Amino acid sequence: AVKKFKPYTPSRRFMTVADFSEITKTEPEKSLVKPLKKTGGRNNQGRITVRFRGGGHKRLYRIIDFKRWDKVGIPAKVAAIEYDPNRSARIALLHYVDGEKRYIIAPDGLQVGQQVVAGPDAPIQVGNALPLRFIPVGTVVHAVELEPKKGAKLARAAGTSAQIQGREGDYVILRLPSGELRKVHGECYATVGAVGNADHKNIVLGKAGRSRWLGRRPHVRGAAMNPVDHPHGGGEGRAPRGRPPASPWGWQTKGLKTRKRRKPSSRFIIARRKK
Amino acid sequence: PITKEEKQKVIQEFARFPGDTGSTEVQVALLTLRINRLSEHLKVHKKDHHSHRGLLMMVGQRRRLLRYLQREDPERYRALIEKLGIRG
RNA sequence: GCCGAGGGUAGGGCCCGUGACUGGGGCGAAGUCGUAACAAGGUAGCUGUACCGGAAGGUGCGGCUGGAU
RNA sequence: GUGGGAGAGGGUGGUGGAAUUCCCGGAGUAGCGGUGAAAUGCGCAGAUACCGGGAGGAACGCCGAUGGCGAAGGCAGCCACCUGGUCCACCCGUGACGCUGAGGCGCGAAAGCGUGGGGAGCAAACCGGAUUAGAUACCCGGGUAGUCCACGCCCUAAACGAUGCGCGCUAGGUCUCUGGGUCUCCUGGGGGCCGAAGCUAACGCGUUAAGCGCGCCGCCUGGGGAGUACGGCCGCAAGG
RNA sequence: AGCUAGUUGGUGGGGUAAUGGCCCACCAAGGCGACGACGGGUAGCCGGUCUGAGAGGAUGGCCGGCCACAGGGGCACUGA
RNA sequence: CCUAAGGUAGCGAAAUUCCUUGUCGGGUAAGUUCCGACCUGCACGAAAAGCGUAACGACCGGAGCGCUGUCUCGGCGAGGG
RNA sequence: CCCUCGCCAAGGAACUCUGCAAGUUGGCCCCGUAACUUCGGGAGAAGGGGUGCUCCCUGGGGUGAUGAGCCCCGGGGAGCCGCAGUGAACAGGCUCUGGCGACUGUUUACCAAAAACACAGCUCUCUGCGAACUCGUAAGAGGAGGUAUAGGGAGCGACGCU
RNA sequence: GAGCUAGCCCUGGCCAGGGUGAAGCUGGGGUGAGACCCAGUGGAGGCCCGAACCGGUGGGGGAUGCAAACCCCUCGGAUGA
Ligand SMILES: [Mg+2]
Ligand SMILES: [Mg+2]
Ligand SMILES: [Mg+2]
Ligand SMILES: [Mg+2]
Ligand SMILES: [Mg+2]
Ligand SMILES: [Mg+2]
Ligand SMILES: [Mg+2]
Ligand SMILES: [Mg+2]
Ligand SMILES: [Mg+2]
Ligand SMILES: [Mg+2]
Ligand SMILES: [Mg+2]
Ligand SMILES: [Mg+2]
Ligand SMILES: [Mg+2]
Ligand SMILES: [Mg+2]
Ligand SMILES: [Mg+2]
Ligand SMILES: [Mg+2]
Ligand SMILES: [Mg+2]
Ligand SMILES: [Mg+2]
Ligand SMILES: [Mg+2]
Ligand SMILES: [Mg+2]
Ligand SMILES: [Mg+2]
Ligand SMILES: [Mg+2]
Ligand SMILES: [Mg+2]
Ligand SMILES: [Mg+2]
Ligand SMILES: [Mg+2]
Ligand SMILES: [Mg+2]
Ligand SMILES: [Mg+2]
Ligand SMILES: [Mg+2]
Ligand SMILES: [Mg+2]
Ligand SMILES: [Mg+2]
Ligand SMILES: [Mg+2]
Ligand SMILES: [Mg+2]
Ligand SMILES: [Mg+2]
Ligand SMILES: [Mg+2]
Ligand SMILES: [Mg+2]
Ligand SMILES: [Mg+2]
Ligand SMILES: [Mg+2]
Ligand SMILES: [Mg+2]
Ligand SMILES: [Mg+2]
Ligand SMILES: [Mg+2]
Ligand SMILES: [Mg+2]
Ligand SMILES: [Mg+2]
Ligand SMILES: [Mg+2]
Ligand SMILES: [Mg+2]
Ligand SMILES: [Mg+2]
Ligand SMILES: [Mg+2]
Ligand SMILES: [Mg+2]
Ligand SMILES: [Mg+2]
Ligand SMILES: [Mg+2]
Ligand SMILES: [Mg+2]
Ligand SMILES: [Mg+2]
Ligand SMILES: [Mg+2]
Ligand SMILES: [Mg+2]
Ligand SMILES: [Mg+2]
Ligand SMILES: [Mg+2]
Ligand SMILES: [Mg+2]
Ligand SMILES: [Mg+2]
Ligand SMILES: [Mg+2]
Ligand SMILES: [Mg+2]
Ligand SMILES: [Mg+2]
Ligand SMILES: [Mg+2]
Ligand SMILES: [Mg+2]
Ligand SMILES: [Mg+2]
Ligand SMILES: [Mg+2]
Ligand SMILES: [Mg+2]
Ligand SMILES: [Mg+2]
Ligand SMILES: [Mg+2]
Ligand SMILES: [Mg+2]
Ligand SMILES: [Mg+2]
Ligand SMILES: [Mg+2]
Ligand SMILES: [Mg+2]
Ligand SMILES: [Mg+2]
Ligand SMILES: [Mg+2]
Ligand SMILES: [Mg+2]
Ligand SMILES: [Mg+2]
Ligand SMILES: [Mg+2]
Ligand SMILES: [Mg+2]
Ligand SMILES: [Mg+2]
Ligand SMILES: [Mg+2]
Ligand SMILES: [Mg+2]
Ligand SMILES: [Mg+2]
Ligand SMILES: [Mg+2]
Ligand SMILES: [Mg+2]
Ligand SMILES: [Mg+2]
Ligand SMILES: [Mg+2]
Ligand SMILES: [Mg+2]
Ligand SMILES: [Mg+2]
Ligand SMILES: [Mg+2]
Ligand SMILES: [Mg+2]
Ligand SMILES: [Mg+2]
Ligand SMILES: [Mg+2]
Ligand SMILES: [Mg+2]
Ligand SMILES: [Mg+2]
Ligand SMILES: [Mg+2]
Ligand SMILES: [Mg+2]
Ligand SMILES: [Mg+2]
Ligand SMILES: [Mg+2]
Ligand SMILES: [Mg+2]
Ligand SMILES: [Mg+2]
Ligand SMILES: [Mg+2]
Ligand SMILES: [Mg+2]
Ligand SMILES: [Mg+2]
Ligand SMILES: [Mg+2]
Ligand SMILES: [Mg+2]
Ligand SMILES: [Mg+2]
Ligand SMILES: [Mg+2]
Ligand SMILES: [Mg+2]
Ligand SMILES: [Mg+2]
Ligand SMILES: [Mg+2]
Ligand SMILES: [Mg+2]
Ligand SMILES: [Mg+2]
Ligand SMILES: [Mg+2]
Ligand SMILES: [Mg+2]
Ligand SMILES: [Mg+2]
Ligand SMILES: [Mg+2]
Ligand SMILES: [Mg+2]
Ligand SMILES: [Mg+2]
Ligand SMILES: [Mg+2]
Ligand SMILES: [Mg+2]
Ligand SMILES: [Mg+2]
Ligand SMILES: [Mg+2]
Ligand SMILES: [Mg+2]
Ligand SMILES: [Mg+2]
Ligand SMILES: [Mg+2]
Ligand SMILES: [Mg+2]
Ligand SMILES: [Mg+2]
Ligand SMILES: [Mg+2]
Ligand SMILES: [Mg+2]
Ligand SMILES: [Mg+2]
Ligand SMILES: [Mg+2]
Ligand SMILES: [Mg+2]
Ligand SMILES: [Mg+2]
Ligand SMILES: [Mg+2]
Ligand SMILES: [Mg+2]
Ligand SMILES: [Mg+2]
Ligand SMILES: [Mg+2]
Ligand SMILES: [Mg+2]
Ligand SMILES: [Mg+2]
Ligand SMILES: [Mg+2]
Ligand SMILES: [Mg+2]
Ligand SMILES: [Mg+2]
Ligand SMILES: [Mg+2]
Ligand SMILES: [Mg+2]
Ligand SMILES: [Mg+2]
Ligand SMILES: [Mg+2]
Ligand SMILES: [Mg+2]
Ligand SMILES: [Mg+2]
Ligand SMILES: [Mg+2]
Ligand SMILES: [Mg+2]
Ligand SMILES: [Mg+2]
Ligand SMILES: [Mg+2]
Ligand SMILES: [Mg+2]
Ligand SMILES: [Mg+2]
Ligand SMILES: [Mg+2]
Ligand SMILES: [Mg+2]
Ligand SMILES: [Mg+2]
Ligand SMILES: [Mg+2]
Ligand SMILES: [Mg+2]
Ligand SMILES: [Mg+2]
Ligand SMILES: [Mg+2]
Ligand SMILES: [Mg+2]
Ligand SMILES: [Mg+2]
Ligand SMILES: [Mg+2]
Ligand SMILES: [Mg+2]
Ligand SMILES: [Mg+2]
Ligand SMILES: [Mg+2]
Ligand SMILES: [Mg+2]
Ligand SMILES: [Mg+2]
Ligand SMILES: [Mg+2]
Ligand SMILES: [Mg+2]
Ligand SMILES: [Mg+2]
Ligand SMILES: [Mg+2]
Ligand SMILES: [Mg+2]
Ligand SMILES: [Mg+2]
Ligand SMILES: [Mg+2]
Ligand SMILES: [Mg+2]
Ligand SMILES: [Mg+2]
Ligand SMILES: [Mg+2]
Ligand SMILES: [Mg+2]
Ligand SMILES: [Mg+2]
Ligand SMILES: [Mg+2]
Ligand SMILES: [Mg+2]
Ligand SMILES: [Mg+2]
Ligand SMILES: [Mg+2]
Ligand SMILES: [Mg+2]
Ligand SMILES: [Mg+2]
Ligand SMILES: [Mg+2]
Ligand SMILES: [Mg+2]
Ligand SMILES: [Mg+2]
Ligand SMILES: [Mg+2]
Ligand SMILES: [Mg+2]
Ligand SMILES: [Mg+2]
Ligand SMILES: [Mg+2]
Ligand SMILES: [Mg+2]
Ligand SMILES: [Mg+2]
Ligand SMILES: [Mg+2]
Ligand SMILES: [Mg+2]
Ligand SMILES: [Mg+2]
Ligand SMILES: [Mg+2]
Ligand SMILES: [Mg+2]
Ligand SMILES: [Mg+2]
Ligand SMILES: [Mg+2]
Ligand SMILES: [Mg+2]
Ligand SMILES: [Mg+2]
Ligand SMILES: [Mg+2]
Ligand SMILES: [Mg+2]
Ligand SMILES: [Mg+2]
Ligand SMILES: [Mg+2]
Ligand SMILES: [Mg+2]
Ligand SMILES: [Mg+2]
Ligand SMILES: [Mg+2]
Ligand SMILES: [Mg+2]
Ligand SMILES: [Mg+2]
Ligand SMILES: [Mg+2]
Ligand SMILES: [Mg+2]
Ligand SMILES: [Mg+2]
Ligand SMILES: [Mg+2]
Ligand SMILES: [Mg+2]
Ligand SMILES: [Mg+2]
Ligand SMILES: [Mg+2]
Ligand SMILES: [Mg+2]
Ligand SMILES: [Mg+2]
Ligand SMILES: [Mg+2]
Ligand SMILES: [Mg+2]
Repeated sequence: AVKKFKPYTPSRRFMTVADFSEITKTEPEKSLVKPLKKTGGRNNQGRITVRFRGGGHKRLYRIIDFKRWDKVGIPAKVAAIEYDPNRSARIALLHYVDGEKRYIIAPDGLQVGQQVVAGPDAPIQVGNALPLRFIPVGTVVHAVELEPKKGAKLARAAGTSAQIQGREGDYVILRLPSGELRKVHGECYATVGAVGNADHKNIVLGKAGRSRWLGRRPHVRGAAMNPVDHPHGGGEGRAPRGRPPASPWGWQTKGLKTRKRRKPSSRFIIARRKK
Repeated sequence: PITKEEKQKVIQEFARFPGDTGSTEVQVALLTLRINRLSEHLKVHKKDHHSHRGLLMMVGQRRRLLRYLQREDPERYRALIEKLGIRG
């Protein structure tokens, strides 16, 4: 669901908020949080190197388990579902029967009070983790690793899912969230199901201030600048671009491909994306 | 569905005299039974418009008897709809 | 002293007359353009809707026979 | 009530194969495609035609019927669950509890709209080729909404049987679907055809009345202007 | 298509030949409406007249009855 | 005849109209501005977005009531110079 | 003569590029309030009545104790005075109608606050993650302890119909 | 050279008083169940009025200034970007 407001202020009229119904615990688990070093988009030189960043809400970072092959065969109960400010997706607090506690990103359908497990033998049900080779071809999956033991890299954002297409030797064939068709190694762990909070994309920020809370400062158009600042700078009155639309740094910005052609992972991408 | 057994209890708890099936009492009670189930069926299957007509007919059906029953013995009317929890 | 005809201030409601200009409508006709309908009317017709075209109209979708053979 | 029946009736969730398209491997060569005839188009940068692999979407061939179901719109592979109407036999229960229905409320083909998916085929708009006096068309090659899914809107129709619902009475023949019997046939309930009496301006209707009658409702009052204007209510808009 | 604050009723008084929210004070939350309230338009109503086979339709001048008005409004005085 | 193709809806004397105080209408006793129209748009036009839009504005136009030393048209008075 | 201020007969914007400036209005309580509308608003729209003091009668609340006292919020009646009762001080002038920008915001420190910038929102496009992109010769960093419902770049700028 | 200024990072602090009255919740109505309507409760918001605080709209003065940007009147924001 998504919550609307009555138009009692001009900005409320459009603003929509998340429904937060799946949340059962309004406090992060202390032994799993640590402080987020805000950067402002500035690097170790101090330079802005990603423009327009800063001034958002303070955040405590939740330590997530992107391995899971860490604890094969030890089951865990789903103790709660929590809000995580560092992602789109929601999180799930697991209490292992081991006694150890961990977070994973919360799949859609997960129940508070159910059980999950990881390993070659896990039942193919929501929340379990297996090497890709043992998940049946055709079932949809998330939190997928890209190389074995390297951590879950793909399908991590709310509502996303990858899907297994077929197999070819040591490798399985995934259709990624973007529609790209890729070979991933069969020993790459993955978690059955899709990520939850799929209603995320229907959120209407509603006013300038909301973006500000998110730590996103205002973006200024090239066309509004001067030639020193930007290719689109200057001109008397408004002006069309007057050259191929360009970035602040001059490269072409409508259409121009930038993936390195000789990149070694090319042997593994079957079909570049779509749409 | 409703089962034979499940239905008899209703027939048995509302019968006016030992052998009774289908007196106004039992009639309404039997109807209240299928109604309340269909209501729950439509609660999930919101797009089953055809079976809603059924419901509206039954709701209509039970309504006309209650008017009959309320007309002949008021004391008995309020008695049946209390045991069935019906007015609104 | 109250009420009080009415006068005055302010804001509302219904109606009537009228208005540069504008929308289609009726009639007039000895005008221009095409030929959509009535025969299978020369792409069967009509239809609600949608998009389009100088104009009758066309085409998509679904519907009707009030369609020749 | 008890006991049975037939059915594409409705909702949810799955799942099967035929075919079209695209992609991949093979093998193969100079054309393929299309029309009235053609051109556009595609093709030696290897098409068509053929074999194997794969991806995805939509619609269900034969059965299929002058058939079945639904109040209407409408509903067709198959599987399970949930659910509605309806017929039959027994003559067991209630005892006129009935009929209709201004407002109201719900349902309501297609197209259309909103947010999000999906997009193989088809295809308004649009482009190109032909035809032609012209061709903003008919024919051919392309092609976007949309057609599909979810939720929410719109509420219109040649939404038709151009025939409001219920009840009773008034010859029969025949074909068919579906219950029940004493299974030639008898009896119910639906679907067609021809016909008694009667009705009708005629065409035609005729136990599925458009016949003879009662009840209640909706509707008509010369053609156009006009389903327009104004007012009013509804809708995001279209517009009702 | 909804209307109503003297509004609807009660009590106490004022007022008249006399009842009455007719008028005033207080008290209660009521009164009217699809059997068409409220609003807009039009008209004085009837005996009758005209037409019509009747049912009905149209009408209300003259004449008789009642009402309303007396330049437009408001008010009282004298008085059975 | 020419083109790769010849501006669609909507809007238009406009923050855009040169001729220009275009023409007509409204408002005024009188209106180069303002509002409503017309269209031969010098030189609008569809995300350098097009046409609208309730609310908002120390933005920029036009009008009216109220009230005033803004003005007719100036006068006197106070205080600091 | 100047500045700051006070008042002014009759007129009342005739001033001027412009009502510039200055009048007016001004708090609370009560009555009342239009087009249009995204149904919130427009709205303090507008317009108007009240406002001091004295006496008599009475209602609820707090702290007490359930009462006195103290404090809070009222109601009704009859009277007094002045030109005048938010008697001083602080305290909106209003309305109709176009353009531009949806809106709150931001800006040329010190001649421009705007119609400019930003803005939610729309679209195109890049990026499979040792991402693209950015800074750095490099190492290392940001991106991001994020992962296509995510991140960069660009144009447009609520919303409606396009 | 970032003791001015601009952005960010870490850690503290501040915003009188009044007004409007979102969702939610409770009760009542409505219905087959609903949608929903009403009342109370409630206290939302780049909400409203206005001090501090942050500004700098118009006008006047100042102009070898009180001041190398000030003064007066007026005006914008004031729980938020
Ligand atoms: Mg949810
Ligand atoms: Mg909202
Ligand atoms: Mg709300
Ligand atoms: Mg809401
Ligand atoms: Mg508002
Ligand atoms: Mg708004
Ligand atoms: Mg969220
Ligand atoms: Mg959120
Ligand atoms: Mg949630
Ligand atoms: Mg710690
Ligand atoms: Mg960190
Ligand atoms: Mg460092
Ligand atoms: Mg350094
Ligand atoms: Mg950057
Ligand atoms: Mg930054
Ligand atoms: Mg979260
Ligand atoms: Mg968004
Ligand atoms: Mg944040
Ligand atoms: Mg952004
Ligand atoms: Mg910008
Ligand atoms: Mg600019
Ligand atoms: Mg500039
Ligand atoms: Mg520079
Ligand atoms: Mg340079
Ligand atoms: Mg440059
Ligand atoms: Mg430029
Ligand atoms: Mg410049
Ligand atoms: Mg420029
Ligand atoms: Mg210039
Ligand atoms: Mg510029
Ligand atoms: Mg220019
Ligand atoms: Mg510019
Ligand atoms: Mg421009
Ligand atoms: Mg330029
Ligand atoms: Mg350009
Ligand atoms: Mg240029
Ligand atoms: Mg150029
Ligand atoms: Mg890799
Ligand atoms: Mg029944
Ligand atoms: Mg009843
Ligand atoms: Mg009076
Ligand atoms: Mg008067
Ligand atoms: Mg007088
Ligand atoms: Mg006219
Ligand atoms: Mg005319
Ligand atoms: Mg005319
Ligand atoms: Mg013809
Ligand atoms: Mg034809
Ligand atoms: Mg034709
Ligand atoms: Mg059509
Ligand atoms: Mg033409
Ligand atoms: Mg066409
Ligand atoms: Mg039909
Ligand atoms: Mg091949
Ligand atoms: Mg060759
Ligand atoms: Mg093949
Ligand atoms: Mg049938
Ligand atoms: Mg019997
Ligand atoms: Mg009805
Ligand atoms: Mg429909
Ligand atoms: Mg449709
Ligand atoms: Mg459209
Ligand atoms: Mg759609
Ligand atoms: Mg779409
Ligand atoms: Mg063509
Ligand atoms: Mg041609
Ligand atoms: Mg053509
Ligand atoms: Mg074609
Ligand atoms: Mg569309
Ligand atoms: Mg559609
Ligand atoms: Mg038919
Ligand atoms: Mg029929
Ligand atoms: Mg009809
Ligand atoms: Mg007819
Ligand atoms: Mg009827
Ligand atoms: Mg009839
Ligand atoms: Mg039989
Ligand atoms: Mg049988
Ligand atoms: Mg039969
Ligand atoms: Mg049939
Ligand atoms: Mg016949
Ligand atoms: Mg005969
Ligand atoms: Mg027969
Ligand atoms: Mg007839
Ligand atoms: Mg006539
Ligand atoms: Mg007529
Ligand atoms: Mg209409
Ligand atoms: Mg119509
Ligand atoms: Mg209208
Ligand atoms: Mg009275
Ligand atoms: Mg009184
Ligand atoms: Mg009159
Ligand atoms: Mg009269
Ligand atoms: Mg006659
Ligand atoms: Mg008369
Ligand atoms: Mg007369
Ligand atoms: Mg007389
Ligand atoms: Mg009189
Ligand atoms: Mg006279
Ligand atoms: Mg007189
Ligand atoms: Mg008189
Ligand atoms: Mg006398
Ligand atoms: Mg070309
Ligand atoms: Mg013009
Ligand atoms: Mg002019
Ligand atoms: Mg203009
Ligand atoms: Mg204009
Ligand atoms: Mg111009
Ligand atoms: Mg000019
Ligand atoms: Mg000029
Ligand atoms: Mg002149
Ligand atoms: Mg002139
Ligand atoms: Mg004039
Ligand atoms: Mg003037
Ligand atoms: Mg004039
Ligand atoms: Mg003039
Ligand atoms: Mg002017
Ligand atoms: Mg000017
Ligand atoms: Mg004009
Ligand atoms: Mg001209
Ligand atoms: Mg322009
Ligand atoms: Mg630009
Ligand atoms: Mg452009
Ligand atoms: Mg713009
Ligand atoms: Mg405009
Ligand atoms: Mg605009
Ligand atoms: Mg506006
Ligand atoms: Mg503003
Ligand atoms: Mg402003
Ligand atoms: Mg004045
Ligand atoms: Mg003077
Ligand atoms: Mg002097
Ligand atoms: Mg003096
Ligand atoms: Mg002096
Ligand atoms: Mg002096
Ligand atoms: Mg004076
Ligand atoms: Mg005077
Ligand atoms: Mg004046
Ligand atoms: Mg005056
Ligand atoms: Mg002058
Ligand atoms: Mg002025
Ligand atoms: Mg001023
Ligand atoms: Mg003053
Ligand atoms: Mg004051
Ligand atoms: Mg003032
Ligand atoms: Mg008005
Ligand atoms: Mg409103
Ligand atoms: Mg206004
Ligand atoms: Mg006031
Ligand atoms: Mg106003
Ligand atoms: Mg006042
Ligand atoms: Mg005193
Ligand atoms: Mg205390
Ligand atoms: Mg006390
Ligand atoms: Mg006052
Ligand atoms: Mg005084
Ligand atoms: Mg003072
Ligand atoms: Mg003073
Ligand atoms: Mg004020
Ligand atoms: Mg003023
Ligand atoms: Mg106005
Ligand atoms: Mg203005
Ligand atoms: Mg102008
Ligand atoms: Mg504008
Ligand atoms: Mg601006
Ligand atoms: Mg602005
Ligand atoms: Mg706007
Ligand atoms: Mg803004
Ligand atoms: Mg603000
Ligand atoms: Mg404000
Ligand atoms: Mg502002
Ligand atoms: Mg601004
Ligand atoms: Mg400067
Ligand atoms: Mg400045
Ligand atoms: Mg400077
Ligand atoms: Mg400077
Ligand atoms: Mg400067
Ligand atoms: Mg200055
Ligand atoms: Mg400035
Ligand atoms: Mg400003
Ligand atoms: Mg300034
Ligand atoms: Mg700026
Ligand atoms: Mg801007
Ligand atoms: Mg937009
Ligand atoms: Mg979107
Ligand atoms: Mg560099
Ligand atoms: Mg470098
Ligand atoms: Mg590093
Ligand atoms: Mg790194
Ligand atoms: Mg990091
Ligand atoms: Mg990321
Ligand atoms: Mg904007
Ligand atoms: Mg902007
Ligand atoms: Mg712009
Ligand atoms: Mg609108
Ligand atoms: Mg600093
Ligand atoms: Mg500093
Ligand atoms: Mg801190
Ligand atoms: Mg504050
Ligand atoms: Mg405050
Ligand atoms: Mg406060
Ligand atoms: Mg609560
Ligand atoms: Mg409730
Ligand atoms: Mg409430
Ligand atoms: Mg309160
Ligand atoms: Mg508040
Ligand atoms: Mg604020
Ligand atoms: Mg505020
Ligand atoms: Mg405020
Ligand atoms: Mg302080
Ligand atoms: Mg400061
Ligand atoms: Mg500043
Ligand atoms: Mg200043
Ligand atoms: Mg001033
Ligand atoms: Mg100055
Ligand atoms: Mg100054
Ligand atoms: Mg200076
Ligand atoms: Mg000051
Ligand atoms: Mg102030
Ligand atoms: Mg202030
Ligand atoms: Mg304020
Ligand atoms: Mg505030
Ligand atoms: Mg805060
Ligand atoms: Mg903040």
